[PDB]
Amino acid sequence: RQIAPGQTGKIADYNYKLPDDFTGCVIAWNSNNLDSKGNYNYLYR
Amino acid sequence: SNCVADYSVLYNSASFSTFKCYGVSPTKLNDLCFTNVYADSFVIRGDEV
Repeated sequence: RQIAPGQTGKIADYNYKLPDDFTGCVIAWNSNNLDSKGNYNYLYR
Repeated sequence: SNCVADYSVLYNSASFSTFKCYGVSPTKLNDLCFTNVYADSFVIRGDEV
């Protein structure tokens, strides 16, 4: 829900960020089938 | 009233599901000063928040 132009949150300002006037698409899917183990090798800043 | 308010401690806390602000931006709160806050306190079902 944070991956939007101008959003702010615990991901969407401390690391990754979309322009305040973006042109584009965001595409996401659930991946608990394959990326879960727990899997500590996924990290943020 | 009559006190200094570091919001960084609250905003960087992982304790919160939401921090939505409706006439000021939470990033800029430390750069503001105002007359009074008034904190309103209660509990509800999560589906009603």
